[PDB]
Parts: sequence; C-alpha cells; structure tokens
Amino acid sequence: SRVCQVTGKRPVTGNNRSHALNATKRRFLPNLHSHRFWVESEKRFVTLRVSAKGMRVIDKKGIDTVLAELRARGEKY
Amino acid sequence: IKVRENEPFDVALRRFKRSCEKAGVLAEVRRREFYEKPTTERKRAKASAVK
Amino acid sequence: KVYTIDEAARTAKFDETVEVHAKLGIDPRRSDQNVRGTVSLPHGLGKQVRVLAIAKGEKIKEAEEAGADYVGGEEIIQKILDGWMDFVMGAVGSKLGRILGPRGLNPKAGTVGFNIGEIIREIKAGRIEFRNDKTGAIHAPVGKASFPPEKLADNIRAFIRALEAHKPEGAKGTFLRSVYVTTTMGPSVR
Amino acid sequence: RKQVSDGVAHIHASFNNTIVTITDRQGNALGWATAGGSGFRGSRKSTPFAAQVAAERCADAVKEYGIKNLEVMVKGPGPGRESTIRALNAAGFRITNITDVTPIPHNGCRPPKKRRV
Amino acid sequence: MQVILLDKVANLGSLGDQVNVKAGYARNFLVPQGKAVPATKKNIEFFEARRAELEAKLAEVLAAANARAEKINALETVTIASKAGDEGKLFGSIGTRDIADAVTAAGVEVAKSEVRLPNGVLRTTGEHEVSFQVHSEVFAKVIVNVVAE
RNA sequence: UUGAGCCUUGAUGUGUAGGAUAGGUGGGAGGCUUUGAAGUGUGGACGCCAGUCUGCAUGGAGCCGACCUUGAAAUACCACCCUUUAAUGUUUGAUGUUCUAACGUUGACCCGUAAUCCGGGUUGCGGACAGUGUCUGGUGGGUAGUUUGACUGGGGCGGUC
RNA sequence: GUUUAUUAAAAACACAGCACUGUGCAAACACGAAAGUGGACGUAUACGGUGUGACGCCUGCCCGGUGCCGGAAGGUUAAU
Ligand SMILES: [Mg+2]
Ligand SMILES: [Mg+2]
Ligand SMILES: [Mg+2]
Ligand SMILES: [Mg+2]
Ligand SMILES: [Mg+2]
Ligand SMILES: [Mg+2]
Repeated sequence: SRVCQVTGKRPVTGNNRSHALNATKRRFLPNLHSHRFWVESEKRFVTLRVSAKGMRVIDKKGIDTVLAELRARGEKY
Repeated sequence: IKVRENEPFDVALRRFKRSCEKAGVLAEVRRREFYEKPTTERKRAKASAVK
Repeated sequence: KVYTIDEAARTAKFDETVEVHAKLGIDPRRSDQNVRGTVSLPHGLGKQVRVLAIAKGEKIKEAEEAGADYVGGEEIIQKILDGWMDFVMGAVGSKLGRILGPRGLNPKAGTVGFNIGEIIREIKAGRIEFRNDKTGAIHAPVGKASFPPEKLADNIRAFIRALEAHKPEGAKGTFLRSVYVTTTMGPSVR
Repeated sequence: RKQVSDGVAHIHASFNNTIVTITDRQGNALGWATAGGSGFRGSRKSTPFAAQVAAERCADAVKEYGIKNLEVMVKGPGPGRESTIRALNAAGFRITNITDVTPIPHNGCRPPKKRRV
Repeated sequence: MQVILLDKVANLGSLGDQVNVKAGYARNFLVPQGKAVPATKKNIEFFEARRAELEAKLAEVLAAANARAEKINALETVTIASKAGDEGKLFGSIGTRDIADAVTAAGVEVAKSEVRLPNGVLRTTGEHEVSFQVHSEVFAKVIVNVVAE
C-alpha cells in the first residue's frame, strides 16, 4: 500500500477548496516510485518503494544506513 | 526530337519537330476522346486521298 | 570605463565636433520631448554666438554685449521681410508674443530672455553656452558637447549634462550617453 | 552562392502559359520564371512575347550562378515554345543542344470530353 | 549534489576533485560503478588527509630518487680491470651489470637496470661514458675507465 | 544547432517651382583616398525587373557649399538610428541526434518449483519517452448538492413590485 | 419471439438486415482508488457504441445554428 519505506509517507486526507470555498474531501498520495538501489555492501540490488523525498534521504544518509533502519525495525527488504 | 547541332550556327534548325510530335499526336490526344468517329474522320482522309 | 575614457579622440584638425546624443524612453502613454532655456552645460566650452533677439530702438547699446553679436531692430521687423536668402535668437515675454515675427511657412530659436529693468543685467550669465534639443523622430537630446581643448575637463558635462534625467515615459529605460565625430565613434554607459 | 556553368533550361509551354525553369544537368532547379509571373493575364500571358520576357527574367536570376552553356528541353505546344529559346540564345548564352520532351501516351488515359463552344 | 570523484571521469572529473553533479547521474551511474561518492563532509576531509600525504611527502622522496645522482658526479670515475689486445684495445668489455655491478659494489648503489652504456656497449680501453638512470627525467653522467692491468 | 529576448560589425527612401530616386532633425564652412578612387565588365543580391551596393577588380589622380527656388539642403563628413530586414553571439531552453544506466516490457529463457501467481537472475525489445506524485488551464448532467420570488376575485398567462 | 409477476400483450421491446462511428491489441470499452478481471485464450471477414429495422422500389436540397472532426499563423490565456 502506497507507503514510502524510508519516510513512512502515506496518503493523507484534506479538502479541495473550490473558488466558492466548497470543500470536498480528497487525498494527497506521495510521489512513490519503486527503485533499484545498488548496495555495494551486499553485491545486490535492493529495490525500495520510495517517495522522491525518500530517495533524497537515501542520497544523504546513504543506502547502508537507511536499510540499516528498515532492518532495525524488521521492515524487511 | 533531339538536335546536337555543334559549332557554327545559332539558328535553331529544329524542323524535326514538324516531323512528328507537336500538333501531331498532341493536337490529337488534347481533347474529345473520339472512339468511332475517327473511323469517319479517316474515311475522309481517304475519300479525299483517292484524288 | 567607469565614467568615460575622455581620452577618446586621438586627425580631422580640431575634434570639437562632438555631440550630446543620449537615449530616452518611449511614448507608451503620454510624455514629450522638450528642452528648457539655452542649456549652457557646466563648461566654458568656448562658443561666441550671434544671438538674435527682438528688442526695440533702445536695446542696441547694451542689449548686445552679453555673449552675442547683434539684435534685430524696429525698422527691421518687416523691413527685413523681402527674401529667403537674406533672412541663438529671441522673443521677449510677459505679455508679448511673436507670431508677427516668427510663425507660419522651418527653424528653432526660442530662448533669449524677458527683462523689465535691464538689457544686460547685473547677474545674467548662461545664454551663449550650448544649444537645444527637442523632439526629432526616434528620440531626443541632439546638440553638442566637449572639445579638442580639455581632457577630462569637458567631462564637467558628464555629471551635469547626463544628469538631465527627467521623468521617463513609462515602459522604457532611458539611460545611455554617447558622443564623438571625425575619427572613429562610440560612448561608454550610464 | 555556389556555381555551375554547364546547365539546362527546361520549358513548359502550354496554350495558357509557358514556364521557364533553369536547372543544372542533374535537374536541381537553379531558377524559374513564368509568363504570368511577369505581367500579362488572360490572352496576354498565353503569347510568344510574354514567354520571351519570362525567358528573359529567368536569365536575371540564374546568371546568379554564372551559367555559360546549357541544353534546352521543350515540353508542350503553345507559344513561348520556341520564342523562348530565342530570348535565351540572345540573353548571353552558348546554347548547346535542343530536345523535345512533350509526353506521348501510347494511348492510355481517356482525355476530357467536350468543348461545345 | 556535490560528490567527490574517484577515477578520472570524462567531461567533468579529474581523479579526486569536488565537482557538482545531477543526482540522476550520481545515483544510477557514477557512485554505483564507484567513480565518485557523496560529499558527506566526513568524506571531504577524509580527502584533506589525502591532500597532504602521498604528494607533498613522496616527491621529495623522488628528490632522493634523484639526489642519488648528486653522488654520480661527485666521484665520476670507476675503473674496470680489463686489459688490451694488440694496441690498447680492451681484452675485456663492460656493459650494464658490469657498470651497475661495478657501481653498486662501492658507495654508489644503483639498480642493475639503471646503467645505460649505449652499446660501446663496449669495444676498447681507456675512458668512456654512460647514462645512469634513477628517475624518469633525472639520470646523470659519469666517466668509466677500463684499466688494462 | 531551429523560433524569441536583445547588442557590437552594416543598409536604406520615384509629394511640386529643380543641376536630381530631399527619412526627421543635430555637430558642420573642409574631410579625406596613394592604409592605392569616380564607373566602364562581370561575380553574391534585396526586387514596385524604377534602381541601388560592394570583398574583388579593368581603373589611375579631384569632386564641390551659402550658390537663384523650397513649410525642410546636401551623396561635403559624422551618428542616436525610425520605415523593415540581414550576418557571429550568449546562453538558454527549444524543435533536434544518438547513447544506456534510471524506468516500462501483458517477448524469450533460467532458478526458487512437479506452479500461466510472485521474486531473483539472464537475455531481447523499448527508454529518459511512457507512466505515476504535486501544482495547474480546459473539458466535464457522468455524479452531486441546491435554486428556480410574491401579489393575484383559485392557479396560470398577462400585469404589477 | 419479448414485455408492464398483480387493471395495458400492443402498433411497444427484440429480431435477421442496413449505416454510421470508435478500436493495431497491454485494443476500444467496461467492473475496479489498486492489484486484478471481462472484452478474448478473440485480432479489423474481429470487438465496442449509436441509430434504422425482412424484403421490394428508393432514400433529394441545407453545414447558418448546436454537436463533432481537422488546422496552424496570429490574437487571448494557467501554474511557473
Ligand atoms: Mg442533478
Ligand atoms: Mg402566490
Ligand atoms: Mg398486468
Ligand atoms: Mg392482459
Ligand atoms: Mg459492429
Ligand atoms: Mg424504430
């Protein structure tokens, strides 16, 4: 289900305010994308369903640390 | 149809065109089809060309 | 350069033939092209004129020595009126107009003065310095500038001749100073 | 731009008008001019004269690659069929060989009917 | 990102610079095929330790693979006990492991393939010369004197 | 390297009294070209085929100004350049060209596997396109929620407020 | 043949037939936030939608309006 394994971002609900301020319940899905990642420390491709924000977090912390979190909460990858 | 006409002369010299094409087969095909009426047309090219 | 390389004229004979041809905005709405009264330009330059004003039969012995060389007479209002190859300038004011001595039918010569006490007043310098520059076709400012006798000393105009930046049209960018003539050509910036 | 010298003047002479096209040997269009392109409309353009002044105009247009000697290919009946090659000779041209290229079906398409006039 | 490179890397890199690259290129191509790496600061000084070491230090050590030849012209003469036939023309002859082994075997320690006796290499007695090699640009001359004893 | 911003290196004009195809005003009573010209002769070429130009060239040693008209006078020279075009840029996207490595594969194969799922792997084909997220203009009775007045010799029509 | 089970069996619906129009297949389309599935283990002589309704003889004029289709130069025009 549309969830970013890095950040936990998942859909949230809100409103579509028309010009006349009519509210209609809506969603905001996150920019999810399944993406293969080269884990050098594993000679293997780990693909993660990640949000774009997700990737940037992986770019900064580094896939080892990031997977090392999934691992540290049994979020299996 | 074709004229080489090499060096000396700027006169056209293509009287060969009055030997076939031009109003030859070209006035012919220009228009009304014909079909069987040429028969009659050429039956004067001979009712004449007898003498 | 930051200002101008006033060393931008190193062959004619006397390269004073330079001009004040700057840039102004456009007419997107309502603006015009005008000049004040004989813009003198902070610089003696070195110009002796023959300024033509329309005084009377008294202003011929003191209304003629103040940066000029003569003044139209009283008999010569229309007794100078019989030719096109025969005939600054002037036209006194207050309540006096001069379409009866400059009107219908191709020349500009407005600034002379308007005095009710003197013909050459105790403190009245500024006339015979620099010309005018009204409307033309694609802008304004045409006239004259420094000379072959100065240095960056005729760049006294550079801070009080380019400083004549009065309200620009609207949708424009008025700002660009240039001059020169009789050797090459150019300008710096604003 | 570019240059040739050895060329070909194509002409399309047809009762209503005659069109002069001047191209190199490998027919790649170097310049053209029409009887209508110049002036005259109606009768006017369907004349040997009008075709002369187009044959002319065409020169001041292909001379722009300095052509020197050129063949001539003549298509269709109608004026300007020959009067054009005269204005070409003069124009300032070695005029190499002349050929006629008017197409002749071996009796194929039925041509139009009528001209009850 | 910034990212600091590893190998030379084409129209941008160098071998150990701090360029700046589009992340699409860094992930997906460069860093995976380890041609570069995140400029995690932690790293950029991992590289500052690597900006003092090998360079500043081991090139005044090739100023020793060089000043070996400051002792190539301060003697400038070894003799070889090689005699002479029928007129002062070597009964012997001396090459590279003769001019490197009769160079090493004193206070002049050279690597046997660091002695260029272009051939003469060699076919007569008396004084000769040779091209002694320790660095790629800095070699040095001597004088050799095959002594007919 | 295509369509736009804009800036150095250059063009250019048949309203009458006339040597004659006057852009508007401005510096202006002598610059210059032997750093090798006026136009004869063809070269690119704008084209209302009325005429203009020059890198080059055959050339080889002066032309003119207030002159007398015209609402405006010099192709004597210079420019800020408008009637509208034309030759590099700068980058920037932009239309563009490939690449492969993100990504798609509802081709083939391998293994987990006695499995038309799925996962991994290999290959083929695509490829920064497609697709999806956020934002955004358009469309949208498909759905939804509502509105759609009152007086009135019943109501409606008409009329009126 | 069908239909208002219970006041209407009909001229209404369907029908073979015809015409338009969509659809190159991971089809259009339809049920589904989605995965998945019908269409179809089909592939334009197929599949969907719309109208007309065996057959015979036939089906003219109008594209201004409203829909739809095509257009690219101008104009106007979103976030940015
Ligand atoms: Mg409704
Ligand atoms: Mg009521
Ligand atoms: Mg019933
Ligand atoms: Mg019943
Ligand atoms: Mg069908
Ligand atoms: Mg029906």
